[PDB]
Amino acid sequence: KVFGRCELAAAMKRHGLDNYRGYSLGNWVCAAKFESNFNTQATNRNTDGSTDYGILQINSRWWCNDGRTPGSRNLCNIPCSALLSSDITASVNCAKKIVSDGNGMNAWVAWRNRCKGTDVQAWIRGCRL
Ligand SMILES: [Br-]
Ligand SMILES: [Br-]
Ligand SMILES: [Br-]
Ligand SMILES: [Br-]
Repeated sequence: KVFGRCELAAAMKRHGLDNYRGYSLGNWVCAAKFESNFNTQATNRNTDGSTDYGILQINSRWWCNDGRTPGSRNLCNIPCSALLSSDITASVNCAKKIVSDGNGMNAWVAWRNRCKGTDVQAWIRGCRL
């Protein structure tokens, strides 16, 4: 499913992400826009053989099991296919784990390079939250 901006904002807010670990909703929506373009089914393979999955592009090396990334941990105890779902619950639950891991949202390359230090409020502008 390809979410609308405001639609994803509301689903994320409903899932407890607004100000989670201090990150405003604007950050989460900006991250998703640049990681998957709001597409739950996005997947991208990395040079190390790991694959990123879903709306927030969660990596198979540490967070989920895809049956093909040797030596991987499944810190979120979930198959990576669960992350491609129209219901964002699994992606949100795993993300909360990632962001509490130490580096915060710098764990997402697109966030660091394209969202960090920008007016993220613009991402939630005009939405009925
Ligand atoms: Br947009
Ligand atoms: Br915001
Ligand atoms: Br949802
Ligand atoms: Br932090």
